[PDB]
Amino acid sequence: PKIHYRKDYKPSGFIINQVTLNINIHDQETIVRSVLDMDISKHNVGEDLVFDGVGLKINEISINNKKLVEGEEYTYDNEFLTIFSKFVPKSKFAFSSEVIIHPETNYALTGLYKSKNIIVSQCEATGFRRITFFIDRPDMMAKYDVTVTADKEKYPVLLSNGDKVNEFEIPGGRHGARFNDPPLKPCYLFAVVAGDLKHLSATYITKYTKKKVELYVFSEEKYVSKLQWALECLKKSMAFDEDYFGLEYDLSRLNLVAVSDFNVGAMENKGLNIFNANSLLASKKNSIDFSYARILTVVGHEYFHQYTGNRVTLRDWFQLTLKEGLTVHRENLFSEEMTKTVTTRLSHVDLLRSVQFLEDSSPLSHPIRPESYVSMENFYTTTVYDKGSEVMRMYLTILGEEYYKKGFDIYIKKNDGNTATCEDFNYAMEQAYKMKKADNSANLNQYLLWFSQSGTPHVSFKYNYDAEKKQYSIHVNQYTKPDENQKEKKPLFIPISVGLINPENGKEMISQTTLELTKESDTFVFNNIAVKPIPSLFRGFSAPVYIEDQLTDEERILLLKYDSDAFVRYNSCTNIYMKQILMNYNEFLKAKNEKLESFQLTPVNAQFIDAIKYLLEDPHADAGFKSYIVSLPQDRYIINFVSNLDTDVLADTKEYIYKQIGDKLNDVYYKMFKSLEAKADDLTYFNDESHVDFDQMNMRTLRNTLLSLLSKAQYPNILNEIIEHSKSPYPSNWLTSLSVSAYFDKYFELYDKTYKLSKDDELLLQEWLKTVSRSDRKDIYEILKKLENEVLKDSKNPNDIRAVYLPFTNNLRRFHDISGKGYKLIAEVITKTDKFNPMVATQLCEPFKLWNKLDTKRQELMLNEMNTMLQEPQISNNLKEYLLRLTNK
Ligand SMILES: [Mg+2]
Ligand SMILES: [Mg+2]
Ligand SMILES: [Zn+2]
Repeated sequence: PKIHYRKDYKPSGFIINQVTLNINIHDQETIVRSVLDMDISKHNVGEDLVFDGVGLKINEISINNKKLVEGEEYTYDNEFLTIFSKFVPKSKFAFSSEVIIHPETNYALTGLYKSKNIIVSQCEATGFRRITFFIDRPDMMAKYDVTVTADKEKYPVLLSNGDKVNEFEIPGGRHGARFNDPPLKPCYLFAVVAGDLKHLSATYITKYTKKKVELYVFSEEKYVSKLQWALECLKKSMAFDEDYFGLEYDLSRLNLVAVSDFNVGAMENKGLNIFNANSLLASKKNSIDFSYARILTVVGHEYFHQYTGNRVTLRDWFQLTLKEGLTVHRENLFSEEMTKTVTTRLSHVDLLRSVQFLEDSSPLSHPIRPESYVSMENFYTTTVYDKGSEVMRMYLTILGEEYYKKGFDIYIKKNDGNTATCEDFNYAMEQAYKMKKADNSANLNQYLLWFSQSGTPHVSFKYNYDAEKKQYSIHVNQYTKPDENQKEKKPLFIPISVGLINPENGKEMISQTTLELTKESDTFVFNNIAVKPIPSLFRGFSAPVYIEDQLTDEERILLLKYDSDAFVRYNSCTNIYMKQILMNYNEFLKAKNEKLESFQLTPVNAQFIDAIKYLLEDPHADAGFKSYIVSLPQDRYIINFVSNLDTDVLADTKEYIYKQIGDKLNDVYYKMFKSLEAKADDLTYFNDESHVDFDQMNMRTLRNTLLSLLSKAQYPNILNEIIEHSKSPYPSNWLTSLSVSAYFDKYFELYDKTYKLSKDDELLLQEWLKTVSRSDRKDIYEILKKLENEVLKDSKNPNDIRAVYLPFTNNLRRFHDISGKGYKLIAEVITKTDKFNPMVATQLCEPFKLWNKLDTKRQELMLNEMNTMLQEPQISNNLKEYLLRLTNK
């Protein structure tokens, strides 16, 4: 397998100026005719002309209308088309080809494929080469003129990039549409859609130029009514980019299209955004609450790419984080502003610290700009996206809003063209940094280490207070563990947003302060500090790091109750939980190892439990925040802090801790569950498709969290509440009723009831599948077999496969069953899936990412399954590369 190296970037010896496509869709095949108007670039050294072209069936190829002969003038090996240099012209020339492809049986969902009754493309990163021959790399900028023809009755709606400039009838019940898109673009932003699509539409009038923009949202006829929220989110997204960034949409039309079969959430093709239906379609009746934030987020994200990805392009794929980290950051800013809840930021931090931290301490650890790849598809990671976004967000923390907006505008103005690298963004931000610091000797050269250095920094603290001097010191240390990417780790530029809380009255003692840690260690001193403060460290989670606060649980409880910053409160709670988890874990483990007949456990801190009760009973406190405080930290967060983690021992630890807190607070939980009902479940706006209330949805989250806690505890008569909850109009409620009934003899009754409720909506059935999959059932293996035989079957829909299998892998007790049956089951699914969809097969490997962090026996069981998967004769390049890196081979 070819390994591509970052330091090897060289511009192409060729230029593609113009692409002219004719895509002719027929019943059994699609015919693709392409004329490339080409040139020789200044970097040309007389090399062969090599095009990317994967799985293409050649009918003919030509240079300047002269047919080329196979073997003599060219070879094709189903991956590269090589035209020998002596046959390549020395000035401007036309390359043309006609190939046959088969979207009907393209189950990998890359290139041109059929999703149900829709023909659709997916070209990022390297899928255009699956449609026709090309120098398939993002620095090859070209103009596109695309004609699509198809059966009119089957495919009445035809879409590509640019303006529809002609529509025509074709004999035999066919029709065509031509689309010209004069602005230059990379081929991964080419898109085509053909289907019987229904739409909603609106007009948006831009803020400054007052250009009218046509907004169209598309789906199959059955689900067209589920498009309204997406339309509202698009409007919101356009307004936000205008209001915050001063950026207007430049085209006269934007199309959003939902498809049922999609590898990821969506795709930002210019003017023609294509979406996983689960990230575009929603209704109050047929969607869970989560669909609303998911649509807002994904619609926002793809919209924001129009500048950060599309108008400013990548030079090469190693720069992925420059578009992805920057757009996730813009997306997160958008969502925070639209939702107006502190839980939006908390949820992003919750994702990074569980999922991405796991990745960064695993054998798959890479920097946000990697030095190499084999498979581009394996490159779209939580590190590149979510740590990338935290790195992009630190610019704004360091600069503040005014100067960040200056450096951003500098970046857009200097690179609106035009390809760019991560250094181009850093340069732009550095100019703002020079302006902010008021000296042109200031630089951000050390900041670049955030792009190149893998691993999570550990930031630890020590404190000194001198009562007579009124002088407070914070001593800070940073440390990143060596890994396979760097022997030596260097100190990073770490911004630490801090407050100092007066423990006597809970007040702020100092103004907003961001400590700039640029060394391995530093001491920050504060004068005129009247009383010994409690430090509020890394406000808003100001750097993507392990925080070691070295605070007592009493100090943490006081931050939890009194601090102004949502993250530090949440983190203080998290830290209290972690200390307890680690203590009880070691006590259980010692008992297990020593085969003790009797032993002790350290109870949960009583004042902590008292602080939880205080916050839950505070009517002015946020319901979403409340649901975090009653929940223990994620398993994938916990595992970063324990060597050779025994999953049964951890399951016993969590169980003990939840019972300790429930024994004190269950009456409080029950009272709140009941008192929240009216507002949480309010039906006033149920039939208003555009009325979305994130606070109310957080109240439902809280109620559903509490119901779960009460059902686990077998709170007296709680089954009555569960049964009533199943009668709710909200899917979040009635699907919660299913999962919490797991502990009761009424489970299969609610199984059948909720199935009947879900079965006639494709997306809702997938949510039902997730709920069953995640159900805390002792017969969960028999249940999964039932799902396979009765619901899933041989579906190749990634949403169906992911819904059945992934949530079950979060079942700590059962997925990690000591026989290895859970590991075996997932491995069988990966191998089966890899035959038709390597990308999704790789996604299904996520459970194994923590393999080497578990107890010796479980390490061995997982490793065996991965080596077995590796031994499969037909294994894809994508899966093979991933497992080889994961198993350190
Ligand atoms: Mg083929
Ligand atoms: Mg994407
Ligand atoms: Zn993106």
